[PDB]
Amino acid sequence: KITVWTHFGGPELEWLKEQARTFERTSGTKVEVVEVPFAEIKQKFILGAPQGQAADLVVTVPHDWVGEMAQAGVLEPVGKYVTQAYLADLQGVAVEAFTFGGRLMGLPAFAESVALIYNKKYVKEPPRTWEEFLALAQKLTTGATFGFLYNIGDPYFNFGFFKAFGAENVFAKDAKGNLDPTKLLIGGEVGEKALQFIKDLRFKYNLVPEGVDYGVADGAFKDGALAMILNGPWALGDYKKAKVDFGIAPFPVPPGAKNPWGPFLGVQGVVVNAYSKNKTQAVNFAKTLVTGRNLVAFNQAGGRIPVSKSAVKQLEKDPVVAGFSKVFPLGAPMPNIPEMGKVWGPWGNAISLAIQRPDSNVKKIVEDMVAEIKKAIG
Ligand SMILES: OC[C@H]1O[C@H](O[C@H]2[C@H](O)[C@@H](O)[C@@H](O[C@H]3[C@H](O)[C@@H](O)[C@@H](O)O[C@@H]3CO)O[C@@H]2CO)[C@H](O)[C@@H](O)[C@@H]1O
Repeated sequence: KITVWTHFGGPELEWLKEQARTFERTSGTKVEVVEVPFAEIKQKFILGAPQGQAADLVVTVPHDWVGEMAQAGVLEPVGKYVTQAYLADLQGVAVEAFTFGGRLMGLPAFAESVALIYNKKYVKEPPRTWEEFLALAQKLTTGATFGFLYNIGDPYFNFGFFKAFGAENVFAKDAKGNLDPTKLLIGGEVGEKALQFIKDLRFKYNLVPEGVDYGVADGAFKDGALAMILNGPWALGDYKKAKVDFGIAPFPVPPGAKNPWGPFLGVQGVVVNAYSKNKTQAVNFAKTLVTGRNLVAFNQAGGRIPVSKSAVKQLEKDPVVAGFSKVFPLGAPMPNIPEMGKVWGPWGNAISLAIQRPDSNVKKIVEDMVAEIKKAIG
């Protein structure tokens, strides 16, 4: 028996359960699928793995976790178990996302980003500009209906606004090619302007009130009470299941931003526990999940985009794939370095402080954020 930790729900989870059943018949090895909230998995795995207390595999982890997990020694290197043919068919950025210390540390499976997802019952065609979006979102907001909602306190969801206002990524690239964790790009003027726009989404434009977290916004879109959400393809399974007719579009560039809006690109991949007492079967099962056919099936059940070149071309005309193909080129991959784990907390703390009150000193909040991150890295 091998165990799988997953953050999947809905149709995505049902796919994973089916593949687990199928592997028990084309294997004889029992697969237990264990649900774990996304925000709890990394700590559970890093701390539990070396104690014999973590699952045999995680389907899936985001690539920003790779450096920290690899340094904790908890990831099985997977390059020795895979062919060049398999590797050649993978998109370069997906390979790079799961490469650390010059080694492939998981099997890259799906690509994702946030985007403007609009319910076509309220919005027939995507707003062409910020001003058109703003006017629409305010119009469609009333007593029980919302024009626009999103996980406003979340640093990942807000990165696109940080990019618009001038952050290429989280960290500057140094000397020739490698990120320097000592040089943040999300503080200073960029950070102050991003945080003011995010404040304005509540206190000026009156779009996103107090209390709105992932579940509030996601719940609202599924229910059909919400015109527009900023969310990613992980949410599409439940939107397809609730029969919402959605479109995918880039988010408008915030007013005052010198650069276009562009989100983080995330790669989800399967990782094997370096302390698995059943690596052979764990590895074989992982490999079953990332065949072209299974990657396509997962997209159809939900919506995350295959990192298989082959599988992607196959879905070239799928609406979800075509939609995200116009969004991904605007974005930047998350860093996968260990230090990324230190940034999210103070970054998200800064945003929550900014949006808590109208009178929040954005200048000092950003200064303190930068100070807290420098301290956590050193
Ligand atoms: O907020 C900081 C956080 O940002 C990044 O996490 C994001 C994920 O990469 C992204 O996939 C998405 O996560 C959703 C799962 O895919 C979905 O299956 C389900 O579990 O809900 C998740 C959202 O609640 O969004 C998160 C951001 O919240 C980054 O990878 C993390 O390391 C970082 O901590």
